[PDB]
Amino acid sequence: MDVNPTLLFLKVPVQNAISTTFPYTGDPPYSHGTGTGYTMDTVNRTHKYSEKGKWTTNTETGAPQLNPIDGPLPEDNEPSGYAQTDCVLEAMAFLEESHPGIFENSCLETMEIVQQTRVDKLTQGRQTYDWTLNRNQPAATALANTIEVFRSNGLTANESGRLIDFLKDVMDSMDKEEMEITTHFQRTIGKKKQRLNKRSYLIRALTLNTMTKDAERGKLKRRAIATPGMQIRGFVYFVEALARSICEKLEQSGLPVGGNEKKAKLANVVRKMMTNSQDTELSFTITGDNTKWNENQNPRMFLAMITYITRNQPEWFRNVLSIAPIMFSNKMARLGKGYMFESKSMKLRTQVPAEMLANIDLKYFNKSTREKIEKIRPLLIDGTASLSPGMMMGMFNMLSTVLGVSILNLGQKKYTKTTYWWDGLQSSDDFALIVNAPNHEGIQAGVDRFYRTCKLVGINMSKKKSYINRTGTFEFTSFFYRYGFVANFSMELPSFGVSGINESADMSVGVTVIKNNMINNDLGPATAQMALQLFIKDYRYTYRCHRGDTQIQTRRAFELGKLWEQTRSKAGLLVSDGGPNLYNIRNLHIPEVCLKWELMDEDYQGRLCNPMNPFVSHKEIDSVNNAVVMPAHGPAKSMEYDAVATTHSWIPKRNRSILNTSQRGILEDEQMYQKCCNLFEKFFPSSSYRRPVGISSMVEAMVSRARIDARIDFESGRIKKEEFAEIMKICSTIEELRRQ
Amino acid sequence: AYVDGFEPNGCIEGKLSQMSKEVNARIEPFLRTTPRPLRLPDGPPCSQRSKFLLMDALKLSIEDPSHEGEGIPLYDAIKCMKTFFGWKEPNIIKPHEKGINPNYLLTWKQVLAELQDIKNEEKIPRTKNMKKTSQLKWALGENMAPEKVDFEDCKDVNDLKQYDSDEPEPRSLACWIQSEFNKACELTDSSWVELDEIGEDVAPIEHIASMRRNYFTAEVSHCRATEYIMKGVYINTALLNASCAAMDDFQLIPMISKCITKEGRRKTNLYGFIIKGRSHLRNDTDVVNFVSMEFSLTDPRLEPHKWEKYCVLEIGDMLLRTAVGQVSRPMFLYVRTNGTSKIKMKWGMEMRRCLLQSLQQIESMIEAESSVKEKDLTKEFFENKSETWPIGESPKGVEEGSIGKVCRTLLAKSVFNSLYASPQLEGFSAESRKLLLIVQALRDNLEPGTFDLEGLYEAIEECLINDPWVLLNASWFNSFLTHALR
Amino acid sequence: MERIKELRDLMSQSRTREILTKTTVDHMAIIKKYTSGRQEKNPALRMKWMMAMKYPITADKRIMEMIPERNEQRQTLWSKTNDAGSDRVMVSPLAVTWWNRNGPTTSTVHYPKVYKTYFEKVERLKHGTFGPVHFRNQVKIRRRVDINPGHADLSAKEAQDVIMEVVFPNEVGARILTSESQLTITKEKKKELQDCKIAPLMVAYMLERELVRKTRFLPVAGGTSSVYIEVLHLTQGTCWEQMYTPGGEVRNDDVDQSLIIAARNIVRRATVSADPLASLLEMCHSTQIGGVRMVDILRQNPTEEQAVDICKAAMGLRISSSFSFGGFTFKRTSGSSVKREEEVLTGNLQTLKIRVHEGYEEFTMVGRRATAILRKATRRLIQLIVSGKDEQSIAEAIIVAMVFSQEDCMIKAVRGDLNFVNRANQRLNPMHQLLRHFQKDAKVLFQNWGIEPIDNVMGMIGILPDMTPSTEMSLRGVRVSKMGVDEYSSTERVVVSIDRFLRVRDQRGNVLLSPEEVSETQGTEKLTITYSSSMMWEINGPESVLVNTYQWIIRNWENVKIQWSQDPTMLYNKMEFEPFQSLVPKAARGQYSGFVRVLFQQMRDVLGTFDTVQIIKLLPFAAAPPEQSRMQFSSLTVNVRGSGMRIVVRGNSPVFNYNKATKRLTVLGKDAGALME
Amino acid sequence: YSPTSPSYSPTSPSYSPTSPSYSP
RNA sequence: UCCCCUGCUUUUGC
RNA sequence: AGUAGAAACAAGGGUG
Repeated sequence: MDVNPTLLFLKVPVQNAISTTFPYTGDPPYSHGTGTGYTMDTVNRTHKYSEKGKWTTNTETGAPQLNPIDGPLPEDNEPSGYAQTDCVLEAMAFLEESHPGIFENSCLETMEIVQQTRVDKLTQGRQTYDWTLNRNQPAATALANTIEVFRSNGLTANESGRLIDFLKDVMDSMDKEEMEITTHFQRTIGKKKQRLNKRSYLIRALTLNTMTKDAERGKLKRRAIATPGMQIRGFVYFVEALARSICEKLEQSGLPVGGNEKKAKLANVVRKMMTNSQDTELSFTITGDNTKWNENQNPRMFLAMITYITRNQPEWFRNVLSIAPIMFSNKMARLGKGYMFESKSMKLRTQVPAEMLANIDLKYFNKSTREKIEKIRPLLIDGTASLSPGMMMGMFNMLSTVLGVSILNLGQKKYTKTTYWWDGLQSSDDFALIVNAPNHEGIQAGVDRFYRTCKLVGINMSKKKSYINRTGTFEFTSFFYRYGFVANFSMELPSFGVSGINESADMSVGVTVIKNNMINNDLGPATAQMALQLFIKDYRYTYRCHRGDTQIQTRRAFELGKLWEQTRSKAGLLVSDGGPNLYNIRNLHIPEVCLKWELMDEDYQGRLCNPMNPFVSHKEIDSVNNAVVMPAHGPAKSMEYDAVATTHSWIPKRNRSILNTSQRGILEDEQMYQKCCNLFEKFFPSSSYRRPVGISSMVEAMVSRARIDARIDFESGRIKKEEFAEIMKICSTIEELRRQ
Repeated sequence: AYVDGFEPNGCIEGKLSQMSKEVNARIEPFLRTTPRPLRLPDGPPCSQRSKFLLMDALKLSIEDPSHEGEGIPLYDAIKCMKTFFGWKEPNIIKPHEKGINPNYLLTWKQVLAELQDIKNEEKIPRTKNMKKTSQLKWALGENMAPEKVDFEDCKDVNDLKQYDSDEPEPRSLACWIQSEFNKACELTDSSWVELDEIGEDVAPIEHIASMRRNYFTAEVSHCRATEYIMKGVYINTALLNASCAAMDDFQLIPMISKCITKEGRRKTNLYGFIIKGRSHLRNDTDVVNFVSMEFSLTDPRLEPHKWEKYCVLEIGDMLLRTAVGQVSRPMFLYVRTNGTSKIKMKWGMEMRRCLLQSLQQIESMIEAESSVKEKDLTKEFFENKSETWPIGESPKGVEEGSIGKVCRTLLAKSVFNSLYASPQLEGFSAESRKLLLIVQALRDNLEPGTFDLEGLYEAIEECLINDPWVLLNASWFNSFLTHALR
Repeated sequence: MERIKELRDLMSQSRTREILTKTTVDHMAIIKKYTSGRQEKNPALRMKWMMAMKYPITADKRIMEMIPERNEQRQTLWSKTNDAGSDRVMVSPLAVTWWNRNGPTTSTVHYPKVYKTYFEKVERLKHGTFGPVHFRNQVKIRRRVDINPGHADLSAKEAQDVIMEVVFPNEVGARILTSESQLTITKEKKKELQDCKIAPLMVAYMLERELVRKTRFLPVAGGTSSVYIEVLHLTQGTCWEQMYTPGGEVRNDDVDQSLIIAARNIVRRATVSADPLASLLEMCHSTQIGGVRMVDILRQNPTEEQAVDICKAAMGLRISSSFSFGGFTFKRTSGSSVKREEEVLTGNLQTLKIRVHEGYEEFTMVGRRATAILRKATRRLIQLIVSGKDEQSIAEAIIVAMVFSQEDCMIKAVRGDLNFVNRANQRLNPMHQLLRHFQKDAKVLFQNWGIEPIDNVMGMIGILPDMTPSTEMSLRGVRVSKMGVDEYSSTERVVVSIDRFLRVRDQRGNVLLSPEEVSETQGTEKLTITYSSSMMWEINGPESVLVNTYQWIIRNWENVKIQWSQDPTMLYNKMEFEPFQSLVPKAARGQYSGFVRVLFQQMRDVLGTFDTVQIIKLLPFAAAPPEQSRMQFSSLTVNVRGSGMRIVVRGNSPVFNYNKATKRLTVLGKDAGALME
Repeated sequence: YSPTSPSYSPTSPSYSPTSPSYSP
């Protein structure tokens, strides 16, 4: 007997046992060293798929640029970047015809949004590139640094706080003849002023930081990703808002829908295409995928699409919406960190920065790396590679979805003008297609028509990983439909475990995950109970909070034992405090504190839920009871969990390696900010709940509020005259010190 | 201005007419004679690469009335060592070809000496530090990292060159992995996992869930894969805790597991010892080296290729009592150097979730059958074993097993996925999912069609390089294709 | 006092003085989030790695003077080192446990009030009552449901305004609350939250959670209510249903809606039953609304609706007063009438008998969208005053009024082809048929009604044949005023008798209600309506109907086979096969049924010619009366979503396909179970 | 419930090489 | 060589 | 040596 789990598919259909084909219990592949090789290969591929274009030299950045738009029509099935402007404009016009007023209403909504967006909206990013330091920084830090530099360079158009004002400031800065930056060197903390000419700053503002993507499932080889600077994020935000407004009104668009509604849309489309059609009409489904989605998309085509969408609109709106494609067209990519060289005989290793790859001897590298460097050398400017074609970063996910939806809509019987037709769903680079035709020849004709139209518009269907079959089953972004959407549980297996927020948040998230997988992913009752048991065991081991009854020895065992012996109602203790596990299927939705609020001692209850405890710290409201969880597939999501603010809502410690670098100074600055901000909270209680607005400085509002509150309090009679006089004297002192 | 005054005038149709006819998506019919077996790589046989022995492991056991994680690991190891009489002077049977085997011999001798030193101390600490001897310095990769210098100071070195970034060498499939899986899919006579408590059942659905859970726990607690899960979880937890706590000294970590035998007597078992090296781990992929020495009764000379990375010593003879009588067999020790990263250790501490996977697939399997009979069939599913699924291969033909056997097989598959994680497995699974779906569509006579089947086959094959687990998976897929189209 | 001292010390420094005096209050949002700490990339791995450290937690500096530096076991609890980027100190997990056993105790009385939602959840759960677990196929539809048992119908802006008023009154700004609901909620929260030490931000977040309506796309199979979705993980499963009624005094409106939906479904299903009254009683005694038996609700629920009224009359309870017709309730304010059968010729040249009410009478009509008054004579309407909401409501009201008038001008106005006999030769009420066909199109009806100028009294507006509000001309005896409500509600419950075909007649003998009046609106139940019966899953899709009936045939194949062999008649008239018949085309229904029976007859006369699968596939068709014919049917059609799917008499079919190798039946791609030889 | 397997042979797997009995 | 600092911080987008 | 796989770890910085 040789066991063979694959043979299980002989009886159980694959879709019903698809979870067996997801090896998500093992660690995902990771990137060990530099991403320079992947970035260089991506640039070479991008310039290869559109090599039959027009070569130009940018007059502002002085870098070569490739223009494949309106290039020769493809003659083979290989990927192409030659998108025809007329074809895309025709597709947009037909989409507008099929959904009259879509562009107009979407544009109106976007104009409403644009004038009301604040600059602080850009603080909600993740590791944006920073040109001032030339490195990846958190969104808020990068924005603050850019604002400080602009203010130092006589650019104060963003004082209003509106995002559009910040965009005007960015344009003015790009118009500046010279830029001034501050650099920190330690040899001791020293500050230097660096002057950047127009071309250098222009290249920096169009520069993109490239890295390698890790923890990606289902891929043998790693790939590179890019993050843009603060200059283009503002424009991209408005472009994304407009694209989202357009997509929300399109039934065939799979975004911004996510999860169950996507499955509902797919089921609706399938039933509409199958049941309505007569038995004589053959129907087939393609579960295809698009290859090199982000390499064959041209910013020029998005510029054309945005120009068509914003027709008959105010000039300022058209300009602000169309600037982002312009910035993306003239984009430069940083070549990662560089490489590492090693000498066995001398037993040495060293790091060669990517900036030196322009004029470094080629004897060090191997055949493939040498070929890549030789092929990319012409495009290297100031240590960054010029990349005109493609959408490496893929920030225009929703515009690409709109284009795909337009191509799908081009399949209506009135547009195909023949017996066959097609319809389906498009989400980003993925698509599910359904073709109806009287016979097999008609099905083939419709498939060929769709493929050729996609090639014409610049979308390449990966024939290697796509297949077609009778419209009874299909797959779409790991959602498997077999006469109904069969749930696969493996995809959510990584989510089962100790999240790592804190004791209370982790417990709440674990129970919520179990409940949600019961509701959505068809997790059985017995399996749910066993998952609860396993989660409790893992939680206890991770947080060293085993039951006080047990004699497991840990650093925390002594305190847990003393508490366990001290309390009388041992059933009320929290699992974080060594209490028992009272959870079951019925009460999975009740937070732990409330689940046993009546079984806790009065003293223990008062101690645990004490607002005066030092362990609890509350940031802005949007971060309250909200955590960031990255699934196996897709971007990081925000999960809302139910929990009570207790002593188990602490925050873990921060990384300290920054103390051993030249950037340590910012840490000190950070502390200062917090201090000031904290003092504001003591003065404006509502500040963290709702963001304050005002042109006045901090001290002015602070002193005004202090005087008014002091007078009101003295009038109420709650404070003696001496305290009022002293606070008034200190307020006068503060006001006078404000002037010097 | 051009866009504003633009109107659609047969642009797409004209361009399509202009385009060559070679740009087309021709549908290739997928028939029963179309698919072909996957081409496995050729080369030297693949060698064991797990972090610990799986089927050749041997454990010294002592009856101890303590639950999991209760006793001091060093004391349990010392007691288990005491339980065995019949030691011998170590001598090398199968040496490590690329290593300094005398260093392994001295490492084992030093481990024994340190065990004796702690034994004659009368105070057992939670952790024991091992002396930084030359053999341990070599075996743990001490001072093996090349010095880091600026490029300008070594740009003239003659042999200075880019790191080695070639494709991993290929290895053919070896029959020992199938034997490993068969052993991991078997039933054991002792429980291996003791789950925690949950709230009392108040609803009838909770009672049904509790009954089904009792059945599943009985089926899963007696599986060898569960033993592997517990051993891996304990080893990874200890390794990570030691690495974070004491990251400058060589720590001695015994390999211990707690079980309950069919007579209800608790047992603590020692598999071997692990000595961790310096663990200044910064990146998630940073490697910490350790030396693992595990007891076994398997003679390495039977399958030398399986033990390429191992040095095997003869450390004693054991008088095993069988049913007919007693027999003396040599007791071997497999000593090797391995390494692990923070990410790998972290994913090793969560092996228990593997259970869930199999269990879920099992539960949905029962419910789907119960939905059409309007009665819970779990007890009828695996107390009469009326229903069987094809889960194995034999010379006569396909072999069918009960739902319990299927549960154990899926648990073993998940465990091996956890223990043999690699990008090759990820890629192969992702690419072969499409071929499985195409075959399923063919079986449902849904007129499947492919645009480029050879490309899909190339993508699938490029992921089979040297991993025994993925090679075994590919062989299984070939067998399924053979049986799924006849 | 402390605040101003802290500001003084803050202005003492120079760098801080620069920060405070050169950053605008607007720019705070930028510098407050200014941090060097990157967002966590692997929180699970980071937590596992950090928990092995000595001081993995951060705490406020106050801890330095709140808990001892070292345990009684000489175990250090907190460290002096400051956390990177802040003044917080680094502390061990032990400290937390210390606080949980030696920290300062404080009163906790606002917590149940502040965290009202969670304690509402637990209180609701504790008082709930469970029922039997039903193992049956579950059909879940993905729909947008609102997960918020408690919400005050406020959006983000209104919720924020109320929260600011209650928590941060001095910072509310220019906004002033106007509507009474906001004022009441604010007063309640202010009195309830008075003297609360919990952080204001937590209070605001909990209030937002409690007062904001949230929604989500979920796969639901039962009642779609806030309190039922909250417990969906426990009630609905892949193959089981767990009866459960939350202990939360289910809303009166919710139970009313659920009862209305259940009544419509049961009356619709019983209309096709061989004995509609018997089926009605049986299925009313085997159905539950929100965990409560339907009959109890009927005997205790004072609700008004045609279907629920029919159910009550069948049970033998009191019936609502007035008279329902065309979806409107007429209350006779004054007058009298006598029924007379009159033979008349219809515009389509059809001779028919109609029951006319003699004399002059006055009625007030109440509808869900229109209220009106009608004064009429024998076959001659004197006047109608309508107050419909929209144009279509007024159209329906006027059409119903003039249809009730019994005018011969209406009768002669009929055009085209109209059938007063159902598709299965079921006689239809002429009055209702006229109502339906006039609702289909009334342009010809209006053009044949007449014209009449109006005197412009009290500002009443006229109506034109093209449905426009003319002021100088109006349709004959029609005025539009658009009042609010009728004269007064009617609650004079009366006793009636129910005919064998669910016809409700008055004590005198006047018909009061009929099956044809039931609205066809197929809504979704708010409460979990359990249709516990042999086979009553008609709310599911037709494909679900076919799959479930075939699965039932497979399940009970033993008794089904013995009944078929011995007494096929009792098998044919089963309540279980009727839902299948509802999809078979009516006109051909009999043509199939008898045909199928004939085959069975032959298969009974020839031993050894027993094809099990043939009987399995053809059994559901033979539930209808046999109409004899010599036609040889190769396949039989079933209507699914309006499409005719064919099932072949001989050979495999896509709707019904049984595989011998797997010995398994799949219908429409769904497994129907395993068959036995 | 005591799990069992038809492939479990009572005689072929002698002395349990993984977890044997060696106590003297 | 002792001592001090550091364990995601030159690299994780949408 | 070992981990591992298209590039890395096998400690990295600083001071006397």
